Amino acid sequence: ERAIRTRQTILVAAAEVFDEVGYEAATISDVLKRSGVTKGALYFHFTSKQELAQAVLAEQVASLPRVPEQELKLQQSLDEALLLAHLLREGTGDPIVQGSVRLTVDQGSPRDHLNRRVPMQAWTEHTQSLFEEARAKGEILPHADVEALAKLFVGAFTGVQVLSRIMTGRADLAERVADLYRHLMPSFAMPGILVRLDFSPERGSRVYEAAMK
Amino acid sequence: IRTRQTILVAAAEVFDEVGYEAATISDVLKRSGVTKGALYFHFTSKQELAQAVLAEQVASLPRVPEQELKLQQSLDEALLLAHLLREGTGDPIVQGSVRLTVDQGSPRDHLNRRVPMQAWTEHTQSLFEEARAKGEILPHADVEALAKLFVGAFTGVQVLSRIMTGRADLAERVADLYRHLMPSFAMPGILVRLDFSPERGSRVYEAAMK
Amino acid sequence: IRTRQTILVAAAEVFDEVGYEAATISDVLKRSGVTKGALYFHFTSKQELAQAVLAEQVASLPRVPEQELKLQQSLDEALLLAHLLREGTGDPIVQGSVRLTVDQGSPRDHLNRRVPMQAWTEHTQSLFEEARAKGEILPHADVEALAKLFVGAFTGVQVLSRIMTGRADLAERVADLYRHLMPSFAMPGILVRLDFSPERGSRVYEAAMK
Amino acid sequence: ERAIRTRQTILVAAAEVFDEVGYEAATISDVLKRSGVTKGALYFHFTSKQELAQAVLAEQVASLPRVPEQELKLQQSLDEALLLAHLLREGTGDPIVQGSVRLTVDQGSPRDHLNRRVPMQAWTEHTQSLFEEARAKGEILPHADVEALAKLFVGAFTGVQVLSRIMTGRADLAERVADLYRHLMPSFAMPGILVRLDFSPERGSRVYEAAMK
Amino acid sequence: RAIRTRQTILVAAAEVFDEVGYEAATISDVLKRSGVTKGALYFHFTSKQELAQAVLAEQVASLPRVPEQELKLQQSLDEALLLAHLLREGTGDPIVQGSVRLTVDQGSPRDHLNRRVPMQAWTEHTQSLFEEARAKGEILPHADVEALAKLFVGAFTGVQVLSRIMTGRADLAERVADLYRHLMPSFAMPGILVRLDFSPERGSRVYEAAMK
Amino acid sequence: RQERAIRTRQTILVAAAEVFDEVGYEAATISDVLKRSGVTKGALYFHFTSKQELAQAVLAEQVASLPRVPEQELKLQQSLDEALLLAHLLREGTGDPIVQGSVRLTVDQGSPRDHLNRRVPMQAWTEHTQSLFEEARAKGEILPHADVEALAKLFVGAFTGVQVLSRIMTGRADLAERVADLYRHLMPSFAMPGILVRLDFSPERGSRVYEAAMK
Amino acid sequence: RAIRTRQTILVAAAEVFDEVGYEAATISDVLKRSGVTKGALYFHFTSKQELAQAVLAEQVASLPRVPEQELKLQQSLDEALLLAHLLREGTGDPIVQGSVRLTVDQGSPRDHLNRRVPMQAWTEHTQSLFEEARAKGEILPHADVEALAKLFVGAFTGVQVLSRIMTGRADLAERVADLYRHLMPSFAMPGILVRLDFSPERGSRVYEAAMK
Amino acid sequence: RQERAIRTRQTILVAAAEVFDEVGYEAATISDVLKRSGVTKGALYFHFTSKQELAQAVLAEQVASLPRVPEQELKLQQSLDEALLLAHLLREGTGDPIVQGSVRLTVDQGSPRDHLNRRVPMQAWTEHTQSLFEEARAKGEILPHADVEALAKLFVGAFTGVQVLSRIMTGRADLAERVADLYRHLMPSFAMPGILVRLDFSPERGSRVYEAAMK
DNA sequence: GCAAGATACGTACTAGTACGTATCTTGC
DNA sequence: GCAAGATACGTACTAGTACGTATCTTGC
Repeated sequence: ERAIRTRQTILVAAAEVFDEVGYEAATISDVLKRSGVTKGALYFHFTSKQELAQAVLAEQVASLPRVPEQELKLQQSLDEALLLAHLLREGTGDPIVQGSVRLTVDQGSPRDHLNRRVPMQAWTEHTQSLFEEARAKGEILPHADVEALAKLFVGAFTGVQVLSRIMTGRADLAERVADLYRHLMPSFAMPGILVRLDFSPERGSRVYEAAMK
Repeated sequence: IRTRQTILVAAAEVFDEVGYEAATISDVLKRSGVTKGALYFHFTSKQELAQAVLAEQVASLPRVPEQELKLQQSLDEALLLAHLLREGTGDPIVQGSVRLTVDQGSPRDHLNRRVPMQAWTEHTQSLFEEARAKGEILPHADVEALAKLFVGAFTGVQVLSRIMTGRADLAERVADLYRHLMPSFAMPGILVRLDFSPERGSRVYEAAMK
Repeated sequence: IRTRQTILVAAAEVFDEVGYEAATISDVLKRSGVTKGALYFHFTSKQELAQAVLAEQVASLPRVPEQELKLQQSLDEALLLAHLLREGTGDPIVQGSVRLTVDQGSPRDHLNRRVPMQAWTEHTQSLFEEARAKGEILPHADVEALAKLFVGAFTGVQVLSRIMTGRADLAERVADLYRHLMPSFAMPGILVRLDFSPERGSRVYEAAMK
Repeated sequence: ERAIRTRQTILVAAAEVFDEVGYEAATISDVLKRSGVTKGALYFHFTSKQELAQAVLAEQVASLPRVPEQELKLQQSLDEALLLAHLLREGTGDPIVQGSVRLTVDQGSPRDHLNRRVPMQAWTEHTQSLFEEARAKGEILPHADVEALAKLFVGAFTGVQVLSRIMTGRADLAERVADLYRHLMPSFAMPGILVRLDFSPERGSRVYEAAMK
Repeated sequence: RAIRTRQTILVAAAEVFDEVGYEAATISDVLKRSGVTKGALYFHFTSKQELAQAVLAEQVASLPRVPEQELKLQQSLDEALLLAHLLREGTGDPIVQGSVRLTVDQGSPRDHLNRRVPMQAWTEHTQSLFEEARAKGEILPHADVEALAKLFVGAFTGVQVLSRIMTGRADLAERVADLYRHLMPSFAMPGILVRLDFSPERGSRVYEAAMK
Repeated sequence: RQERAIRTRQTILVAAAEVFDEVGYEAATISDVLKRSGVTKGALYFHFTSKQELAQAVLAEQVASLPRVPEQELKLQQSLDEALLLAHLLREGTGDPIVQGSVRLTVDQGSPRDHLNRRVPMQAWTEHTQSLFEEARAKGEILPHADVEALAKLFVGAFTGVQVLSRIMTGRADLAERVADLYRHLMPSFAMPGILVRLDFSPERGSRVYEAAMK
Repeated sequence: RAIRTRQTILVAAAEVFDEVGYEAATISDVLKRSGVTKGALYFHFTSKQELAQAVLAEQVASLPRVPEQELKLQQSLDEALLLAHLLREGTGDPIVQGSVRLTVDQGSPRDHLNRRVPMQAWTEHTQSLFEEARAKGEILPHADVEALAKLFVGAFTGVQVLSRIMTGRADLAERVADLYRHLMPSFAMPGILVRLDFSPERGSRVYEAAMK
Repeated sequence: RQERAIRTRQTILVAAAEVFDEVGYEAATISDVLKRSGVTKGALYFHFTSKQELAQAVLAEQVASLPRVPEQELKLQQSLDEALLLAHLLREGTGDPIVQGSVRLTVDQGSPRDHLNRRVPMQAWTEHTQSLFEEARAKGEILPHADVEALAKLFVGAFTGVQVLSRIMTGRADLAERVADLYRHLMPSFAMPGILVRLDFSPERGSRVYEAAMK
């Protein structure tokens, strides 16, 4: 068990380094200094900065805390989005998801062998799973393209987050994520599921409080 | 005036290829073919260059054919921009300018990524108010938050497009984004009038090249 | 590809200002802002530069809006070209290219002034045959001699315009030249259809800038 | 009288130099060597290369031999044009008119103080005089712009000549000058004066023969 | 684990060499690019020379092949046409691009790289294929497989050089297909020649199958 | 002052070539070229302004002042002779140092630092090879609609590689054999009937053409 | 005849100086430009210095004036606004442009040009005008014509310098009119101030009349 | 390694300025700057890459590190003090060698050879002068719709000339008198009532401001 | 407190230029 | 045959670079 704890001490250190200076500018020593583990300690778990970065990308979907199982399936999606918004904002929520976001958004190069496809594909299928469930519980309009909507939400979320970083340091992210869902859902969500959805910041906070405890 | 454009174009292409922090003046010099001396007249630092390319995407990006249906103009703008980003030598400025704005970097690099975004946002809002007054969108829609939503929404659709299929699907992805965002604020029987078609998309590309 | 255009433009402006024989590579370097090295990739001699700018006035000069009345197209071409020559930064290539062709120099400078003229002549002839087949000019008109007459006629009208009122009157002088040459070969009731007006002249200027 | 002959020996030498290398490239020594006169011989008549060039421009209208006084005034214009065409072609006709043409067509610079306006203004008024006479002898249509036609002919002649130099070394100039007049005259010349005009090369040669003798 | 870190370094080395060439490259460049530790590097490779020699020793060894073919000459043709795609784009295989630069660049005898070793292996690999095709009855009776193998290896490398110089490798596929189209009439059995597929559209299909 | 200008210019060119061939473009210095040429600094800088200019000028001398082959009966033999002659010229410890330097300058890569035009010697090579094939087409020794342009790109292309591989394997020792191989295998795909057996691929001939063209 | 050849040389000298400045200029440049003989040149001027000094000694002397005015301050204003046009275009007067460069450029005391001489004359010329306007009752009682003349000469030269640097003399006319608009309220009699015409359209009309 | 970098950089800048002021841009050499600065070649080239870069950097130091005037009661007096202070600074056998070099570099012309940006020091001069006038407008010491921008171009413009003429006539000896003249005559055209008599145009003050700002 | 690195300064070259002298060309 | 000039070569610098060592910074 002393191996699985020290690997996470490495991964968080790498992600922390990657968040602040990007994949390019970061060195293996940067990650080594932050983690405060030995050269050989590192070498057991990760062979290279690439292998490090790929792993922090790989644990982006599994990293996000899952909310208590909601009765309305679209509300789960709404709550998850506003949780992720609160997680990125205050920071102290999660350290991996920040650097893993920056690793995915950063353009980089084909010469660096990062696979930004993995955290983005797996994120889309997860969003598709919820929308596929919500359809089985009859929450979405009869002829909606569940696949195109997953891609759209996964896209739009990334960019609403990008803008919110630039303009306000993510201070308004809650309001903007809420805005995205408040405007996107009238197109595919059943009317009446629309009146039943809880957009308020007061509710979304009471999910951030509950996820920690 | 002549060399500054040649420099800025070359700067954008280098910034697109390696990103701000990896890039050097040296690389921009070599890619521009201007003399050492010709560059320093205009730009002393790499920081000065990047800032200049960012403030350039305002007036470098080609304007759209004016229309009475202001939402179709807004739809054209984003579809044109979807093709500009796809190209390579369609516009070298926008591609580098995007990568400069989207990429995070550091506060240590003093680049103001806010002002291209400030411009992008103010422009889409100005067009939506010109759609509001002409009775195209619901009477009391939050125009400021909508434009902020459109800028943000596009940015991510673009990023997601870039990673997944080297920007190739961006035309369709922006079409979906506009189709799905519109019913939340468009007035009745306006969505049906709007032209989302790919063969119109490549047709507005011709009228912009001046 | 990028620098070659920047070089050629700068070469044309220097050639316009001082003429071929007075000009040096040194002057073109300084006016272009490209490195010594960047120029030699493309051009070893001053002769090589001039020849390149001459062969450029073929494809650099912007094309005219296609019309069913082929003589109106021919009239537009020469009126557009009358405004291109008047400017300064409208097109720097044509102005230098003209001065290079018109000026006499020497046989010692190996410049082939024939091939821009060969191009200019063949182009106006090709348009006149497209007017002949569409029944716009008298059935058996000497098309080869007419185009040669039009190229020659323009060249002098231009020179005379340049000397007398710094090219300012060229629009009117080319209008007169077309008005007076037309009845000798135009079919009945075609001269009356043709639009010579100055406010059309400035209007075709917009559609050419691409 | 030994002064007026030696001044023309200078002027022809200058014009000859100016024809072959233009105003710019030519030196005062170039003119001095060709003329074979002394430094002081030159200085009496001309102070500078500019003063030289201006003088050769100034004697362009007076230089052209005037044809025997024709009955048809437009035929005089036609014959004069085809004479000038023959004069430039064979060369041996006149040495001044070649260099004086090149001095006028060459763009030069505002920094050189040549006045290319003089040979061109005086050439236009002369063409206007003929067209003004032809009107008094009723050879031109009732509402023709005599001033615009002088400018047009003076222009078009310069450029028909320019093209003919580039393409054929002026070999076809006769045919091209003829062509210009054959196409320009239907617009302003009276019909019937048009049938009375002699365009043939055989006639125009018999003016070149006669002008020498 | 150790083959993992070796590969990471080799790929980075191959990139730097393809970028700046042997002389201009530093070991310092290769370190920053691999993203391994100083210690990790100096265990597998001591000097710049050893790095270069290793990438060279992997040219044939790490070249992605094809689906096994009925015609071993079409196997040969598809491999070559694949290499033309594998050399052009920003994504190919860095090992190939790297060693191709290392082999073709002259340098000097002052540097101690063995350029003959990748060349020998690539010639032998080509020969082996032509030998395999002789027993399967594809090539004609009195053919010199050695001399033909040397021809192909040589011809390809220069077809590839001209292409880089003139079109930045753009026309490489058309140049290679051209090469194989004129050379094979000399040694292929007629009946193989008409059953051969040089087509550009087939070249895309072998490239799409190479996403594996 | 023409004659002596040509003489010193050639000393510089031969010296530059030798330097380029032994260290390449980037490693070479003007310093190196001065030492070997024997010329003064101002003498060289009168003729060539930069290392690039020097290097370009040797690539120019690959085209011009390349030993002329005799006017042959068959245009293809004239092409075969030209290829095997160059093979001899790249081989020997002198032959031409200019052809050796040029090939190295053409085949090496160099950084995006340099502005050396490698397209130019290759274009002239291809245009000359095309011209020989087009003359062979009118004589009817090649197929009447064979792609004369695509073949020239093929020959220039392949030869360049045949040479490079030969340099690596045998220091260009076996070059002429390899070039003969190249031609023996490529010609049948576009040569007319009868024409192929008439050609003389022998090292017995390739050397007679060599010593004749040396004079 | 001799004043003819002197002028020809001086104008050419003034051009070269305006183009390359004093130090860069050669006498060789001035010869080729004047188009006179070596002998003709060396009779009037021996050295580059003597050439430069002569153009400088002609700054006021060869400056085209105006039609005589009712208001001597509007005479002053029109002259200054004329100079702004006479300095901008490719055609002005080369003597002005030349000497203005010669005066404003620093050089060194190592060269022996007297920059004070054109400056003295231009200051005296300005003073004389203001003195002429005092007796005609245009300027106010307790005004220092000397100090004002020095101000104007100084102010103009720098207004002219800034204009060259920022707009390549494009805005010089607007800058000079601006200068005269703010300075004159200090010394002009009110009643002259409202009768004064700074207008750009009038500036064109004085320039059109200067075609003589 | 910041502190010592600033120290050597300033030695180079002061030395460059001195050189530029005495021979101008074109005549000056890197050689000259090395000799006077005392610095090694590699030391200078670490900080400045070309003569242009040097010359630009001294024009940059005209703006920054120009002696600050005290926060005055009247914004126009603060402008009057700034002008007369610079007049003292251009005058004295030291004062600042940087302001002297900068002025010469700005006012000279140079060939189309050089790529020195003279617009930049002038723009900063004009923008600072405009800022002072705009603050004077809010305080209501100037006319409420006076063209604050056109005045800044006027002051920078005229001062530059007042100085140039002063250099020629009296080696800048009478500069402060001339500058006082300039201000006494220009201010009434845009100053509010009362404001003008409150201003202190005296050389009695201009020197008190000088020694205070020197410390 | 110190290992990594960033930064600052130093040395030894090579590249580039300005201007000087020599030597051929050429048009009478 | 030779004066003007164009051209070729020479000398003495200054500019620019590559790579070396020293010295500070900084994040644990």
